[PDB]
Amino acid sequence: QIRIRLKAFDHRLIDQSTQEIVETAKRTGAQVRGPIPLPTRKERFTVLISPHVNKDARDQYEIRTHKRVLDIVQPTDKTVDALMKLDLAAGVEVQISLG
Amino acid sequence: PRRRVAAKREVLADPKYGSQILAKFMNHVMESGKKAVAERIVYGALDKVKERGKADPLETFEKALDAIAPLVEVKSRRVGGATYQVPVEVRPSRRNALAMRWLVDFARKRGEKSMALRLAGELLDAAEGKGAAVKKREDVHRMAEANKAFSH
Amino acid sequence: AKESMKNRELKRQLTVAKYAKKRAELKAIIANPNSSAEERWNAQVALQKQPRDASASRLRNRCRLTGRPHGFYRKFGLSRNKLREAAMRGDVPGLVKASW
Amino acid sequence: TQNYGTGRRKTATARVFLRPGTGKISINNRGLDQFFGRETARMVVRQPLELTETVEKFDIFVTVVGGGVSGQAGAIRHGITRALIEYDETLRSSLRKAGYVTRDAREVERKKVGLRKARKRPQYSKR
Amino acid sequence: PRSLKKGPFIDLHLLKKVEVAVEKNDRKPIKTWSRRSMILPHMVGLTIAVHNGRQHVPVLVNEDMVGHKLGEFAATRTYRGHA
Amino acid sequence: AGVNIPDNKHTVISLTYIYGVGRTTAQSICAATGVNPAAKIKDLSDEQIDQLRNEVAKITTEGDLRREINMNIKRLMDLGCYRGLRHRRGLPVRGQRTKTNARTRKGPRKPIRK
RNA sequence: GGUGGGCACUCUAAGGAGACUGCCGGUGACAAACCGGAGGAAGGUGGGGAUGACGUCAAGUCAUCAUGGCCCUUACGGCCAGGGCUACACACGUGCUACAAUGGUCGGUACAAAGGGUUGCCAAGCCGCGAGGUGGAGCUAAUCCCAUAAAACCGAUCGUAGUCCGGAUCGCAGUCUGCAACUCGACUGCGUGAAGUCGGAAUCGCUAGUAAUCGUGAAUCAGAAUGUCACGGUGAAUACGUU
Ligand SMILES: [Mg+2]
Ligand SMILES: [Mg+2]
Ligand SMILES: [Mg+2]
Ligand SMILES: [Mg+2]
Ligand SMILES: [Mg+2]
Ligand SMILES: [Mg+2]
Ligand SMILES: [Mg+2]
Ligand SMILES: [Mg+2]
Ligand SMILES: [Mg+2]
Ligand SMILES: [Mg+2]
Repeated sequence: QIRIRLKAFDHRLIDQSTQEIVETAKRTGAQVRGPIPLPTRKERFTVLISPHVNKDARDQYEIRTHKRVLDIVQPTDKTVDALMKLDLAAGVEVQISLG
Repeated sequence: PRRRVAAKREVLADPKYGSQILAKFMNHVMESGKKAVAERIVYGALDKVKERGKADPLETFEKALDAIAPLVEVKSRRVGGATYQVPVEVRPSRRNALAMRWLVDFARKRGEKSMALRLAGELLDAAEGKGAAVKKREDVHRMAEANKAFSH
Repeated sequence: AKESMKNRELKRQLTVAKYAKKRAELKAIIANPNSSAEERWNAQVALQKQPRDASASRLRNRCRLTGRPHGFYRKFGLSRNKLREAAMRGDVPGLVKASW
Repeated sequence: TQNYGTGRRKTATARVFLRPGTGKISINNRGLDQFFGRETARMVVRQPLELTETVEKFDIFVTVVGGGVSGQAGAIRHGITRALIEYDETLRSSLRKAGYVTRDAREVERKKVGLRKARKRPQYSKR
Repeated sequence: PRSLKKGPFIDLHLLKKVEVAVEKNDRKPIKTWSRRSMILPHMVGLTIAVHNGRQHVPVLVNEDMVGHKLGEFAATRTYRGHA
Repeated sequence: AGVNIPDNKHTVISLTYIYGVGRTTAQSICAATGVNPAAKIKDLSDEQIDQLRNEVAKITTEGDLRREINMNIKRLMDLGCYRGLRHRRGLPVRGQRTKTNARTRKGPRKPIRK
């Protein structure tokens, strides 16, 4: 009974990674629940833009962090342990727990 | 506004009495969003009115506003070299607003223990007209005859 | 942001980091209720032995490209007027303009 | 049996379950007056129920999350309206005339740069 | 003020220059720069020249200044007067 | 009746006036020496004024407190420490603003030259 | 929801539907469009944001950065101790707190949103009126911590008095970070208790979750916010009109 946690910055990569891992797990003979989405962390920054005194001239930037959870019921094939280089490619972080 | 597209919202949320003027008076006496404070103060005032006044307090209330509403109002217009004033008939909707505002602002200036019995005092005074709010109403009324010359 | 001043804050970084242990031990012994006034006082003396240029309070963090003492964002390492320049080019990962 | 409804108002979300009964009214397993302390909230909740003369025809079990007392009261009103219309689907026109099913879309406006409040501004001396 | 966990605070070289001093009676003011150091009743009667910004002002310690620091008896801002 | 005490007031409030007692120690005196805080000092029996006199004489009041604050003030002045000079000129001693807004320790505005 | 359990619901987050003057009536040069109605959660760019044309002010910045010139090279370049930027006869801008009874105290009491935390949050317990101290749990966090919202409501008291208002100032004694709280920190305990009775000429902000009022969080940061940015609770009055 393992659980997989996915961290990402943009949902475009995390959705693709979740679809890939779900399809691989269901194809290899495992039993998988429904991908669970967690509240996305939003970090807010506000910064002065002028090199000198203009206090009312701001710029607001945001960093979004997306959290996904998955579980494997009836662990029968640990093929996902040979696919990290493919499951995570550029900007998705994968944690596996309860091996 | 030049556009004249700004419509008005309708408020009618009388808790127990199921009236209309009562809620607008509630809003007038409400300060800084203290709606429940206004509830209890006005209801204590109305209880004092009911115990003092034999009849029901709502018709006493409307009779009191009947003796505070100004029929005509004076409004300064500058002819271009002199500071005049012009008497005009008050808008029918505006009469209730002036009545409520005057009654509240005059009940505020008594100086006794609380403004619940102040509101009761000027509610009974305005019920026939021995208060100060009626004094200001009649002064504003008589200013019209004082300036009837322009009128048009 | 004179380079001598950057050098003398970087050297402060090394001087602070290079002890990193005597401060902790001495202050822990001082804050320990049961250590006797002798170990209070010798620890005070020891703390006063080492150069003042060793504490974290003396350490004023600075932009890693310009060293501007003001306008810092410690989530990044850049200053106020380089974070925006890097962000508009897309170098900072997962940084956009926010409306909400 | 029973019917269900959901009412949202002023960041307040409420779930209502309607069953046969006489109107016991439970707010998170608590008395109605023990919850609504000296306010019109009871009357505003009872507005749509009494508009259709069904105060004693049903029993209600609700839960509320988020918001203030007025927001929760409005959420209860909206939710019980949506639950009641699920039972007697001929009174939708009556509620439309009464304007109870319509949700209140008003929401707190965010603060902006250069302003104290969402719309308040500093004093602006011109000299 | 400094918590009761730490009673005194004195510059260590100041402590050595005062403790060695008491072997003989008050004969010469002692030059000091650290305005922060506390003073106990064990240098009473000694004259200490504390740095002020441009000069070392000499002050003769007595027993009635145990609870006041070195800098309190030396003013750094002049303010001779507006007119 | 203490030292020029008022009447028609609750015990704690009446006791507060004796320059050395506020809300806390007045409450402590009221609770320790059995009296009703609600009861007005006018209706209190003579059995309690003596106890309150003992409590008042226990700690400090009036002349001794004035004398010790004045002794402290002159103690600060005569040495010549910075706080002593600060209290001498009447300027604030805690270290607040003197460029502006130091009014309660200067008096009225007292405009320039005349 | 503590447990077994469920995929009902709320919720969380991805993809879609929906609002387009679409339908009906009238006006309209049988046009554009306007004024109504039905339905609908939402109706007339639904609400808010990001988005700033050609140019103007030789507008601001050589001190964030880069750069043409000019300038010093035993100094206008470097290092270290203290001091000042927090000074003080006055004047002005922007704010916080009040001058009270729609209030100040006492008792128990119900409901938020948003966010930060492994060079970190720091629980339980115990010792202190108190700021705090020992303690070590849980947590890389919808899982543990910050963390008990407040105004609101009920009962008791004060009775309009410079006062059970108001807190400046000051005296004494303390907690905490910091090598070090004199210059020059923030809070805590006792005591003292000011001006202030709603403010002249003049002048400002705001059209609906708006004003007003109540609290919470983050950045910078060892410590230091009445400032900046951000989030919710309660919640109005007024607009006939364009001289
Ligand atoms: Mg350079
Ligand atoms: Mg620092
Ligand atoms: Mg919002
Ligand atoms: Mg708000
Ligand atoms: Mg002005
Ligand atoms: Mg319509
Ligand atoms: Mg110029
Ligand atoms: Mg220096
Ligand atoms: Mg300065
Ligand atoms: Mg008080």
